[PDB]
Amino acid sequence: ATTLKEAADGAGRDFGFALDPNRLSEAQYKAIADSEFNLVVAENAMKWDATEPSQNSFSFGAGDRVASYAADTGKELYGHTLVWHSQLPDWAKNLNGSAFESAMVNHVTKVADHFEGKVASWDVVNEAFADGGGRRQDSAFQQKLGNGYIETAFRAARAADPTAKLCINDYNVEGINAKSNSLYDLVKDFKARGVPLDCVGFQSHLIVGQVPGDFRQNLQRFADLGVDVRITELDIRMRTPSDATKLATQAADYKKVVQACMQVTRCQGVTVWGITDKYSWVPDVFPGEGAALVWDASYAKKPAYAAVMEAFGA
Ligand SMILES: O[C@@H]1[C@@H](O)[C@H](S[C@@H]2CO[C@@H](S[C@@H]3CO[C@@H](S[C@@H]4CO[C@@H](S[C@@H]5CO[C@@H](O)[C@H](O)[C@H]5O)[C@H](O)[C@H]4O)[C@H](O)[C@H]3O)[C@H](O)[C@H]2O)OC[C@H]1O
Repeated sequence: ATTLKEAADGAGRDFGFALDPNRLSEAQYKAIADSEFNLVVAENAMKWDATEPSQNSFSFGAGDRVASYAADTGKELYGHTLVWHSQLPDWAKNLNGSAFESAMVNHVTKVADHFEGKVASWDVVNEAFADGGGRRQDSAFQQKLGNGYIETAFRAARAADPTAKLCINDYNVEGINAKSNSLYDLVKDFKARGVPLDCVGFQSHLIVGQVPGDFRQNLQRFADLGVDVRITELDIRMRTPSDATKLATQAADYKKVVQACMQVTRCQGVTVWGITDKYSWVPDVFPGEGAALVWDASYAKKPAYAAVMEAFGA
């Protein structure tokens, strides 16, 4: 393998990235996008704010640009995300009861129908659970609709798109803990009752030096419920600026995560949350943290690059 794309291809797995379609006009970004990945997800372009800015009025230009990019370069297209408490427009937050449920169902239906036959898998529901266990405590969906909204979203997604793989996605669920246990209970329940659900995403927003040692075991127990598993938003952030020690640890951490996936037969692959540190979400949310991705801010391969290639068995 001369690229991460080749390494993942050879491993029979996906290696993806989070795309900002506006950055496609930056040729270096596009070069790496084109050559290093076999899967793409919209970083923002297919979220509710980006697709339904007013009630039942849709803005698919940006999402279409992502879908077209995937089709033009022969990459799998992963959909993110139909139902999520964040990046939810004020008009939706202002609705209540059945009016709110209807806006959710309509959102799921229209977006899934629009991308049907293009998007292969959806994050139907994103970040439904709470650190420490149970349901998320600051969600419009949880508050207005209660426990049943997850099942409602999945069934609506399947009604719109009979064949797309329908995933639930979350973070801080990589290890076995109260959060991943709650997620596990739901997945088992849905499979038991025949609720449409095909996959589970593990965001893997990790901190350098802190990869859960039970990650493989956790992925395996989910896979054994009869669903596929995927690492969906991998980045491994550090205190900036980087140095040799931090970059070495980060490389080892990337290797650990990719190996965990390689060790689980139903782990579809790994998607990193961006290409270059230049554009990563991390520094804006975590002051003084960053350098979380595989390429630095000048597009140089970091040691993480070799680690990923090695982990895919290249
Ligand atoms: O106006 C919009 C504008 O909002 C966007 S900016 C956009 C914001 O969304 C991000 S994607 C981002 C990916 O991470 C997930 S999970 C995230 C993780 O961090 C937690 S703290 C957590 C605690 O425990 C630690 O050990 C663990 O490692 C930590 O991660 C945080 O609370 C949680 O939210 C996140 O939810 C999600 O927002 C995009 O990349 C940005 O671009 O741009 C478009 C504009 O129109």
